[PDB]
Amino acid sequence: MKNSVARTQPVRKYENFTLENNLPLALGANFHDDPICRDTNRTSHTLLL
Amino acid sequence: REIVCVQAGQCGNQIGSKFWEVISDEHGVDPTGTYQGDSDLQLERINVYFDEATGGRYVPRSVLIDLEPGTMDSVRAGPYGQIFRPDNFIFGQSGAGNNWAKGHYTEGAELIDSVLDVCCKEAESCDCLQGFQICHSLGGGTGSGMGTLLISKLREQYPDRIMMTFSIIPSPKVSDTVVEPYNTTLSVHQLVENSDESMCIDNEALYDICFRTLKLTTPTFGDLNHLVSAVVSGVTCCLRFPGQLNSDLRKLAVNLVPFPRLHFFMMGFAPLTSRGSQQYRGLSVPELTQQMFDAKNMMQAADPRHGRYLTASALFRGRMSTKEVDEQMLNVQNKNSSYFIEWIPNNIKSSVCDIPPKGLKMAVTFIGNNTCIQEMFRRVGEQFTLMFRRKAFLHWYTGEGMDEMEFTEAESNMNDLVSEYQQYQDATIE
Amino acid sequence: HSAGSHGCVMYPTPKGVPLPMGRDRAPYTPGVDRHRIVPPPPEPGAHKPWQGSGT
Amino acid sequence: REAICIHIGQAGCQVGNACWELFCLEHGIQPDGAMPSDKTIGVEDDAFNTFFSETGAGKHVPRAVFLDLEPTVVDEVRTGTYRQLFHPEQLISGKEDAANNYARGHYTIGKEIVDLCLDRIRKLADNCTGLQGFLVYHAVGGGTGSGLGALLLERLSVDYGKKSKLGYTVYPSPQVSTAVVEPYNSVLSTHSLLEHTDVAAMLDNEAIYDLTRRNLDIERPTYTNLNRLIGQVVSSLTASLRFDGALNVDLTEFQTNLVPYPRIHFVLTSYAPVISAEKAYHEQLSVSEISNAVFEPASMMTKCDPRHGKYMACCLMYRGDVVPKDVNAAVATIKTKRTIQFVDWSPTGFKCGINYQPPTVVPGGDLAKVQRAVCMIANSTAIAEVFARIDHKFDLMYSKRAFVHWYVGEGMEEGEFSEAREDLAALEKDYEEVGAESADMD
Amino acid sequence: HCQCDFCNSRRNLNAKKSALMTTVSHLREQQALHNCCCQCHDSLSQRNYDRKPQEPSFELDDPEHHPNQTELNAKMGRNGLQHGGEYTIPP
Amino acid sequence: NTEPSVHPAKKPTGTFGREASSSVNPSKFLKKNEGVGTASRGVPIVDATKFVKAE
Amino acid sequence: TEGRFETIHNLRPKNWDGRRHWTNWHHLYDCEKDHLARESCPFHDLRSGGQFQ
Amino acid sequence: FDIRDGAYTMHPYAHHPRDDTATGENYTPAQIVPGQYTSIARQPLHARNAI
Amino acid sequence: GKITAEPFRGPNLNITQSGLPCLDTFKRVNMTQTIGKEAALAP
Ligand SMILES: Nc1nc2c(ncn2[C@@H]2O[C@H](COP(=O)(O)OP(=O)(O)OP(=O)(O)O)[C@@H](O)[C@H]2O)c(=O)[nH]1
Ligand SMILES: Nc1nc2c(ncn2[C@@H]2O[C@H](COP(=O)(O)OP(=O)(O)O)[C@@H](O)[C@H]2O)c(=O)[nH]1
Ligand SMILES: [Mg+2]
Ligand SMILES: [Zn+2]
Ligand SMILES: [Zn+2]
Repeated sequence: MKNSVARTQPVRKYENFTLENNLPLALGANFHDDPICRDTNRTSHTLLL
Repeated sequence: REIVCVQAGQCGNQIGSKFWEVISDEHGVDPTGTYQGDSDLQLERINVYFDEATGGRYVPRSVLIDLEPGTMDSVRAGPYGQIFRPDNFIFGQSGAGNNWAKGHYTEGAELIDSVLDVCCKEAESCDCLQGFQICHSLGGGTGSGMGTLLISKLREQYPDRIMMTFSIIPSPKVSDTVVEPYNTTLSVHQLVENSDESMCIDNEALYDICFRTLKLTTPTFGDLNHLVSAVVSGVTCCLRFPGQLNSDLRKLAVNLVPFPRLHFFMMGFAPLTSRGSQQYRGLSVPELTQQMFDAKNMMQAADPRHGRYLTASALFRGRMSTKEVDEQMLNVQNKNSSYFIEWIPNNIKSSVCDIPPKGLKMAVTFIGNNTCIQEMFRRVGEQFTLMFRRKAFLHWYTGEGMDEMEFTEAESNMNDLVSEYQQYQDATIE
Repeated sequence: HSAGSHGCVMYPTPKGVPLPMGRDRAPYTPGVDRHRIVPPPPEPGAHKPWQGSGT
Repeated sequence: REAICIHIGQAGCQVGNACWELFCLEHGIQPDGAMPSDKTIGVEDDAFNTFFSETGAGKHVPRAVFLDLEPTVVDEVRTGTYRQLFHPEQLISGKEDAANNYARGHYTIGKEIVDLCLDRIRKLADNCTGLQGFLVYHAVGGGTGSGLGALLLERLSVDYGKKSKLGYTVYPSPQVSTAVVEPYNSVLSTHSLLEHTDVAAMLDNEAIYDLTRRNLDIERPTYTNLNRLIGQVVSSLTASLRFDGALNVDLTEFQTNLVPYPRIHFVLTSYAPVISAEKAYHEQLSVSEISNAVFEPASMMTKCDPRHGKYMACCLMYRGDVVPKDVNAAVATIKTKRTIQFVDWSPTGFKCGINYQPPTVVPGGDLAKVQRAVCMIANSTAIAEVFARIDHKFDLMYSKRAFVHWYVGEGMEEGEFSEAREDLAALEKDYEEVGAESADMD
Repeated sequence: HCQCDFCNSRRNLNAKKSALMTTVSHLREQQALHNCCCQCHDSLSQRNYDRKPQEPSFELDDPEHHPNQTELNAKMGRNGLQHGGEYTIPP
Repeated sequence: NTEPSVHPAKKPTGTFGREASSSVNPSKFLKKNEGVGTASRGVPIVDATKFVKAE
Repeated sequence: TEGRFETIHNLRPKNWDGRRHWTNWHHLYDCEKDHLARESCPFHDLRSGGQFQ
Repeated sequence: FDIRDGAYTMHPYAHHPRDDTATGENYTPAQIVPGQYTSIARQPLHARNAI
Repeated sequence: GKITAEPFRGPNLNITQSGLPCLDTFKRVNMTQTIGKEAALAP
């Protein structure tokens, strides 16, 4: 990239994860893909940063 | 016995991220890559899908290819994305344009050498190599064109191994892309020559599974990709855990394919049932068999009642008796005898594996070779002929450089496939 | 009736006990084959079903 | 004074686990291979010698090889409870399976593994001084069991010559089935078993399931039950070598008494006091009652009915509390029955054996404990009916060449199907002809 | 299926009732489609009726997937091969 | 006199790769029944090598 | 079970009592009826108990 | 009860898992199924997990 | 079947994995390694 060199890959939350909450990865329980569970929707070129 | 995975295009990369989450969970791999499992049974077959890093860590044997990095950038930002090896991501600088000819001929030949270099680097490291596994959609652009290109190159370079594909195919009711018939026809033409076994899934069937069977209030693409990852990880379960009756990808192919062109299969997974209704009925081999043959649990829009089964396979996971399996498969074959091809004395293969997925007592995945797939190909050929007679969008493909004879060849090959299925459906001993 | 129905289940009769009957007028003799057919091998010029496409 | 066991593929290794569990527990060898003995020279036995040899450190090791093309089952043996019992060289495993193809096992893959097996068998046979046969366990329905079992029996028959080879074989059941291609593999297998075996015992899982439901009280049987029954039968037949008795029977006496003509070597097997604990309270178990039991078709371990044929020879092994006079009275009563028929050229139809050691009880087992038992192996023309059901399924599939391209691509001529099918037709006609009463001058 | 008289009568009644119901349903659907009952719409209605698909059946006697082998043997005359053969022992 | 295995231990191109970009031309498209000959398709690949099969 | 032997009605599949069978096709056995009746596993559950034959 | 998109639906106040059966013990998701990581040949009988 | 004639279960009966009838409960046989590699490496 040709932007400022101080930028770093951002931090994402992805709350309501079953594997982090002592629960099995059951069918129809993928809450971490629900857009309401994210904190931002901005796409960031992580493959270059 | 090592599998190499290839993920191509948007659909392939998205399904792959969920697949590698499911596999990492089943083997107890932390998202940092450290082994944290709780039984030796998890560790003793980790090599099948994972490569070994030095201290704790394991790295997953997968190649990701796309023409614009946006999907890859979404998966890398996900919660398990870090596990993937950086050198395994291959990308260009301009998109496929949803066009098969661009993906196959112009940007395809530009990228393909770096993909073949990565695939060879991964293949030649195995002590003994099992088949390749590829996920892509047939209706797209880079998925269809580069997936079939790469399949052709790997079949030239590795003709003695197995070639397996999981493929997404257009719904009968609503299109996601206008030019779907061309891309589908050309991809099926490539697959029927090159592939050994191909599985097909309709997004409409996953929507109906989620809304009707699981009664989910707000389903998301994570659920559809979890259903697909569940069946995909189930097919390989006998490769990587002990059992009373082991099975293998080659053994599945040998029992499923009567003749080499008839290698397109339907998929289903049985213990789908809503959390509210689970209390009313317990888990048992009759219950699994009943769900297994219920069309509600099958991942295509075509229904078995319009065709006949040539062959079928059932892979059972869990601790269970062989007597119940054998007597269930006999009773189902005898009671529904008109739907089974009569010149084969027994159409179903069974296999039994000890280790179920966490939190289910038992599960089965079902693979079926059924003639009702001919209705899909017939529909695609109809829509292709409608577009081609009128040159509806043909200038894009011809401007890239394709000869129209390619289109007539692909149409003729698919039409012969439909005829061959129809003839074997209505064959008789005499 | 010394041998019995040889394990076969016969439809009951109001009088007596029925006994199985052989083909035509031949005596009953299970376990012996009357007419065995071995089909011929295919001719060398026959088309192989896996050779090509089309019907 | 010794016998060597060869276990092939999945069924043969799993049946081997039950067999060696039983033989260990019956002799008293601990799972690590140790057994205390007497400290004074000359006061010691030898019965283990038939199945075990001791090392200079006093470990016992068994006269067996385990052969498989897939690793998983042998690695299960390697990680189980008996890890220290077996010598690691004996547990031989390849890389990849024969994928239900007899052709793949025979031509392509078994050809790589067969020389290691032959080298191990040679190393065993050199450490013997009165070898009197090979015992082979395999299923003919699967690819490696059929193809490598045939190839190995051919090589053994060339190298060892006159030494006897006795097979226990799991044949494809007449309506229970596990794989589509079972008829092709079983047909191609039977030609080799025809040329290269001295006595062949036939088993069907459907019969042992019926037997475990009817006699035992098991709602949900599994392969371990069937394998324990097979182990009991083998222990009964080999007990005559290992323990004191009134009438011993050497393995050559079986062949002399049971086999009338050199091709007529396929035999039926049954075992008498298969009974649950509840039944033991209400059932007497006299010699004549268990002798009457061995003749019921509900007792057989192969799905055939002997009333549709004629017996040529019977061999009755009694172990436990039996007196020869009671055996004679029982056999004379059986001979009196009119539902039991012998070919008119075989007037003296019976061989007897009497051994003093009663059958052993296994901690997890389902059989009751009993003071006496009888086991029978018998040759009968009814077996010709068993082959016909497999041949019909072969004709059904082969009329359309349903799967043949796998076999032709993996290296086999199409001609081999027709040859094998004609050989089974001739074997059926042999069993029809040998069983025909009397003759005529014209 | 069964060959009793009751089953045959029920099957015939089902056939007649199904034919009548299909006809009346098709006419109702066409009338709803056109919002007219004139004679000019009969040809297109007949064409649509011809174009309507039907579910398949595999118990028919035309491909004849379920042969009756004992009746066939009785009709042909396979009553036993006298004097034996190259594969059958003489009786 | 035989190779160690039915799978080829001898091969011209391995990890070095081959020039595949120059092999794709729009005027040399794939035709019917012109796929790669493979043992799963019924062609005896093993007969081309020097591996000695069991007699 | 539908198609049981303990009824006058015949709910078995078409031509089940005279189906193509190893006693009929390419063979000719006098005991064809007995073996046809025996190998009907889900239909003789009372006669045989829970047995295959 | 209501029909939406050609399928039946139930309000989740009358379609939910049971609130009873609280055993008062802590378990990982790998301990839900008894005999999760044991094979048939290792242990052919079925039993509750050891305390 | 009917369970009205079945004997009661005592409070001291072990119905968990430790009470399985197997080679462990048979106290005649010794499962402690005595000779071999495992006995050599044992503490
Ligand atoms: N009685 C009994 N039958 C078994 C057992 N294991 C497998 N079988 C049967 O044997 C047949 C399968 O043969 P396999 O032993 O699995 O074939 P294989 O030797 O592994 O050959 P490959 O599949 O090529 O590796 C089926 O009919 C099974 O029902 C067993 O432990 N006991
Ligand atoms: N099940 C599923 N289908 C998808 C997903 N992403 C795209 N699709 C479908 O795949 C087709 C589009 O192909 P696409 O992946 O965009 O082709 P590409 O542009 O070459 O990558 C459409 O039918 C989409 O509905 C996904 O994550 N899951
Ligand atoms: Mg196997
Ligand atoms: Zn009726
Ligand atoms: Zn009008």
